[PDB]
Amino acid sequence: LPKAIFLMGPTASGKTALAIELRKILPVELISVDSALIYKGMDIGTAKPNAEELLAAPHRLLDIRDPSQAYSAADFRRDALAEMADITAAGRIPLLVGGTMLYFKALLEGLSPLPSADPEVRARIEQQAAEQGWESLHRQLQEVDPVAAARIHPNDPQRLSRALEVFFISGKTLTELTQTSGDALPYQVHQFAIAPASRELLHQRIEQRFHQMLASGFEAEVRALFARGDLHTDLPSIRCVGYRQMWSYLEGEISYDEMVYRGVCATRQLAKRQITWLRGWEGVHWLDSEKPEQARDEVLQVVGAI
RNA sequence: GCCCGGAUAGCUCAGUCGGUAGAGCAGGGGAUUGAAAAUCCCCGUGUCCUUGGUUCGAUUCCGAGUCCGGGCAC
Ligand SMILES: CC(C)=CCSP(=O)(O)OP(=O)(O)O
Ligand SMILES: [Mg+2]
Ligand SMILES: [Mg+2]
Ligand SMILES: [Mg+2]
Ligand SMILES: [Mg+2]
Ligand SMILES: [Mg+2]
Ligand SMILES: [Mg+2]
Ligand SMILES: [Mg+2]
Ligand SMILES: [Mg+2]
Repeated sequence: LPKAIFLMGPTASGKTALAIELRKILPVELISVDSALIYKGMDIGTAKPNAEELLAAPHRLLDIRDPSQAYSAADFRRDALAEMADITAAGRIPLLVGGTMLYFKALLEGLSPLPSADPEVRARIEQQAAEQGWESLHRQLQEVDPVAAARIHPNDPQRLSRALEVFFISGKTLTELTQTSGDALPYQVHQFAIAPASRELLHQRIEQRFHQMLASGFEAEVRALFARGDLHTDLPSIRCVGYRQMWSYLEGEISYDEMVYRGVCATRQLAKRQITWLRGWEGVHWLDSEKPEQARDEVLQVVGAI
């Protein structure tokens, strides 16, 4: 029953700022919960904390992967669980910060044990999609696993592929394996979420931030990655907001102004979904991004003196 | 100044053989089990620029005006 804290929220909501200020009055250790902040070489477009901030409040799970190697909610849970052990062992409290809700979820509720990605069976699945389309595959999932087929739309290639893969590797069906639940988070968690008071203020912060990045050398950053010649748009790292658009720009597929428009929109759409996650998330205490930055107090009281 | 194209949803544009119109994108909402900053599902009434003409009826054809891209001329 050790204690732990979750500081969630959408992009540009001031989560990072709040976390280090918290480090000041609480015996907490910061753990990053961000699918993009894991990449080495992706610092400005991901809004990664700078070296000074990191000096004040160290973050675990940052720069732990090369943009060419995919991560997963499963890998995060493992790494996260291990980092928490180490932290609580030191008599301090784990403060998980980020905007990647699926990771928070996988960590909190666990994950049904399932086979990991198998590049070979995926390549085959992709192959059959090009020849017969994803419909042929969805009709096949329909035969072996109807429960999953009803949930997964025939237009959802990632989930469709995933449901077939599990079956092709184990022979066991996805709905059958998911009947076994994953290990819940053996911690007492206090979940907070911070966001601006209105959707429009969020949009302004998003657009403004995107320009601060361009002005901080974002383009050059993405070019360094473009120059490696080994990264492609089917990699989680390149599909990240901002990066994907900038990649289209370096490929000469779109103009600069077009890239800036799409990156901003892409970031707003991301925020929209993040808010969808938080809405209905159980046990969430809401805090305000805007000036009520002194929301640390609401944290101080909910978690109480430790 | 003259000629040729545009002018229709927040933006880019389709369309209406004359019977008041629809895609994409933007935006909104919802899903979410080893790619998740990903992948996918649902939501489209707008003085069809203005004004005359013809017409039962015009955003739609014709005339003129206005604004916007070009071209010719100085
Ligand atoms: C989505 C983009 C472009 C950057 C990541 S932003 P973030 O989640 O770090 O936002 P805050 O930490 O809340 O400022
Ligand atoms: Mg941050
Ligand atoms: Mg227009
Ligand atoms: Mg037209
Ligand atoms: Mg008709
Ligand atoms: Mg309509
Ligand atoms: Mg949209
Ligand atoms: Mg008329
Ligand atoms: Mg007319």
